[PDB]
Formats: sequence, structure tokens, C-alpha cells
Amino acid sequence: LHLAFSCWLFNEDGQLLVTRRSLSKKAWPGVWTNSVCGHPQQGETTEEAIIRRCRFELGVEITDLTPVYPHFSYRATDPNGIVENEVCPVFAARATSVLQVNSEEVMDYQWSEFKSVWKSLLATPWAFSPWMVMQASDEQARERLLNYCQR
Repeated sequence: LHLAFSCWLFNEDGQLLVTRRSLSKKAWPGVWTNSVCGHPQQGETTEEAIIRRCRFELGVEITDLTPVYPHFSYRATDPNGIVENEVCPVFAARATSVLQVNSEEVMDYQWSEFKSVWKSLLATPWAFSPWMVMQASDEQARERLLNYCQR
């Protein structure tokens, strides 16, 4: 389909859930990244897919799903220049239940102040997933994320 999505999940204290992909992920194992990313399955809405993957990867319920970067596209090229292009709209959401993280999906995670995370994405972007860096680097999306919890 070439359809993907990304989710930045916040708690009631306004902290962002930064996750570390498990070592068993085929793609980007062991990398620190925004809360959840994924792809919708057959005849599933983007929203539905986000809810499904938050529940499966993080064991969590969410609310207030809000678009923060609808035009984001993720372009990846391999060492031979084979290109993969996919739309990847970005959303923010609020956690409404305690985490029950699936260790096959996520090996570590931290609730962190978004301002602090951005400091590191600027200083050492290579320590995080490339889509996390590219999503937060858009000024409008970053403003939306910084202000999401305060509405």
C-alpha cells in the first residue's frame, strides 16, 4: 500500500513516551524512537491501526488522537539506491491506562520531557531513529507536539 503512520504518546503529566525497539525487530532493532509506528492492515483506518498497535506493543489505551504532521512522508533508500516511499502521517495521543509493554516489540522506554528529547535530537540525531528526527525537525509539527498537552 505504501501507507504508514507514526504516534507520539503523552501521559497526563505531559511527558512523551520514548521507546526502544526490541532486538528482535527485523527493522531498526534496538533503536530509540517515538512511541509507535506502523502500517494499517486490510481496510483499516489510520486511527484504527494506531489504536491496535498501541494496545499490542505498549498494552495501553489511548485518547484524543490528533494529527500533527499530516504531510509527512518517509523516504528510505538502500545501499543500491532502491527507494521506498510511503506516506506516514504523524499523530499525537494521550495514554489513558497503565503501560503493559510487549517485550517482543519494545525492550525499554522512558517518559521524558519533550523539550529535553528535542535537545538531544538536535545535538545527536544519530542516537535516534531517522523518522523520529525527521518528524520533530518540521517546525510546524514540533510546535504542535510541544503544545499538544495544553490544547
